[PDB]
Amino acid sequence: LDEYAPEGTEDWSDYDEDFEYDGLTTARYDDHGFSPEEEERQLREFRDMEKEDREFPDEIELEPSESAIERLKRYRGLKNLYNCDWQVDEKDPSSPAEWKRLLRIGNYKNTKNRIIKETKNEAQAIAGDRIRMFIRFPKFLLEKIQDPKQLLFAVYGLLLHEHKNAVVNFSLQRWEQYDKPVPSQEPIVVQYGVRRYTIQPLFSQGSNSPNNVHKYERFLHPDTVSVATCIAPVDFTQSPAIFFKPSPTDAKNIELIGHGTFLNADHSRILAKRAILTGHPFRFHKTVVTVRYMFFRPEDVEWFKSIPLFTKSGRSGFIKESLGTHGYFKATFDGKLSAQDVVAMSLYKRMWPMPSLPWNG
Repeated sequence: LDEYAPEGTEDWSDYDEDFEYDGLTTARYDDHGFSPEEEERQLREFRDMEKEDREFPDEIELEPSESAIERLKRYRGLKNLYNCDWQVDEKDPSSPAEWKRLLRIGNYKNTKNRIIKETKNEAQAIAGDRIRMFIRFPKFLLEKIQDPKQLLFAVYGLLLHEHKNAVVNFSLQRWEQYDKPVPSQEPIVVQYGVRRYTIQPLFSQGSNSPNNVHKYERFLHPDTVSVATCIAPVDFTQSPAIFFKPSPTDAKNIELIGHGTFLNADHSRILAKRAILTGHPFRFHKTVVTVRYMFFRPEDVEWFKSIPLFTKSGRSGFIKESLGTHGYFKATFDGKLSAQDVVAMSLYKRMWPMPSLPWNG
């Protein structure tokens, strides 16, 4: 009866990447480079920020007093999200310690099927039987037990290793006739199988990746089915999963945000915190474009030399040198860009799931 098995400590013993970002002169691109009022205000702010995210995906506004290097130091500068060699077993202070303490199952489907036929073979009692169970049980949970003839008391069995936390991925479909937003960091009560757990799930798109790297969605996509990544006890039956929030304001104490099914119990799924820097190209020549309002120090431009530029018209490019001392810099682009286009910079960060707790009442 432990969520974190002692065997999880001896499984993930080989620390591969222990990279220190403090001893870096350039960005990490060495692979390819050189009470009701508070709730109302919070709901309004979340809706406005979701609308801003829909209009502008991941843009960050930089300040003249803001230093880009110190606040953007841990980010990376990879050119392609689905081709780069991301690693899952990196050591990071932002990672939870219980990432060390997880059960790492290799293949979900084969292990799940093996456990299902094991439960076929090792069933001591056959279905449909009048059976007496003596169960170990604490004293305090006795004093909220009611009589079974007035309220249903059902007993549900658990498979092998279902009590143990692991990184799990859920299907997430937006339930109809709620236009209300939901971020990827708020707690949400999730009922799967029979068990209810409070889960703060990371939202991602279910597009397949060769390196199993997926974009972290800040909010739920209102149109397409997303994938919710979290740390939770596993289910080996692929049970449908339901998602809600308890608020006693309604007659029902349920606001039902979504529905779905248990997709996978896989630890290889990481998420990418993407940070975008957007701005207007100042001046245009035949080959060299002088770009304005990226940074405010030329040494920031030097630190951002290797990471490529991209333009929302669909055109890649690179930097050449810092023109002025206010962030003006020369750059080379694939095509000819006007003043109505937006030049932008992409930075990427590792994102880890968070642990979950059971829900009662």
